[PDB]
Amino acid sequence: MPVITVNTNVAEKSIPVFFQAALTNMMTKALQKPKEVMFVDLRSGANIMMGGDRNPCVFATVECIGRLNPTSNLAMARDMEDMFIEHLNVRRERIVIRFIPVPALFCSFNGALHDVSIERDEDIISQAIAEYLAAHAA
Amino acid sequence: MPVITVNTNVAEKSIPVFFQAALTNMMTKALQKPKEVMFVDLRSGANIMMGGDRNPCVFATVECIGRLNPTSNLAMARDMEDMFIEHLNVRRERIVIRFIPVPALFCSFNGALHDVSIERDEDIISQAIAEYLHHHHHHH
Amino acid sequence: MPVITVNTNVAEKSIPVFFQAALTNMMTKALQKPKEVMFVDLRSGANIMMGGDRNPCVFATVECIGRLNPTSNLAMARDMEDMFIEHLNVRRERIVIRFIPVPALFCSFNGALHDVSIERDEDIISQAIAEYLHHHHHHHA
Ligand SMILES: [Cl-]
Repeated sequence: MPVITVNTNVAEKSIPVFFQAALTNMMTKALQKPKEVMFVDLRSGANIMMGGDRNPCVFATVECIGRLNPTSNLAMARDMEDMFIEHLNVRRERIVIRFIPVPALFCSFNGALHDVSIERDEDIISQAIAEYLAAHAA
Repeated sequence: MPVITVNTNVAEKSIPVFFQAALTNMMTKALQKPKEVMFVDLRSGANIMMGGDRNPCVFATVECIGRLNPTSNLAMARDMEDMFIEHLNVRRERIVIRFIPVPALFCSFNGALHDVSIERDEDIISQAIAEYLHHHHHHH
Repeated sequence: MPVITVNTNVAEKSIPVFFQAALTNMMTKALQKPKEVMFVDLRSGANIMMGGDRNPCVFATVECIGRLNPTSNLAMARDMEDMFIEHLNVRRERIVIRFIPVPALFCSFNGALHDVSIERDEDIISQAIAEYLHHHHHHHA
């Protein structure tokens, strides 16, 4: 995590070269995670059909520790959809995105697991309060 | 969801052309979902080995909101196995399937999330009761 | 399960031929499962970037019934990392591994589901206790 996987029958050659970089930047901001650990895995030219039909489609997954809830999921879904519509020429009704909560102690980075506090976004909340105190001095 | 992913070292050119369409129809019926949102993602010619050996194998996943339980999982597993044996020429002892429950509010389709009632199959249970009443002379 | 999935932008031609066999043997021992049902799915030459950058990286998953807990996950992560560094020439800070608990009744092998006692490692724990009692002279007549 965070890992954005895009499974699409749209041909690799036909996808803008900056698509993964743009999706990296967008989801870095949306998930409030360090850019350094944001993966984008583009499986383009996939043998994926939807509704028994080979028109352009996307099944995408977002794997993340914390950050995922009904409100953030819908907002991120619509922005991811918009990028797929614009850059892959895929219709909104051919896009399904799964949001996958990852437990902090069920995910390694760089020789260690993650802090459990991230699952409840306490990393953000505690930094948000500290920054508020710096700007208001209280 | 519903997304059926098939990971197999069986060569793409060896797979019947209608395999994905047939798996779509079968799992549409089995999962009682609209055909329109049924994905089949075939990863054929995959660099997948099983038991350290490159004999034909399948690792498949079924991602679905509701519908998955110990009873439906076993029945769907045996039918998916039968389709892999017949169409991919893979032995039953080289097939593993994972059934993945998806939360309604953790899955988008067409600009919206899904109804939480689907997670508990309330859509099926409520339609089953309504159809029972229609067929057995109960219209009020 | 157990399924080890390796997603790496490292080119297939650059990966030692025995990488999957070595990962199979290592994780068979680590997860205390039959070798027969250990899958290794290598997606090499993947179009996967990390931090907006195309330096060598690995996103791997371990799908397993039982066996996964904070203690086993860290130990397996470091050994998997060591094998990826050696075989894929990737830096530790370009490796993320997700450990995925699989329910026994949500996974088929060879026409049947899995017991359910396996989820809580009761197969290992009950065999460990029975072998301890064998070696320390306890009978069951
Ligand atoms: Cl998952």
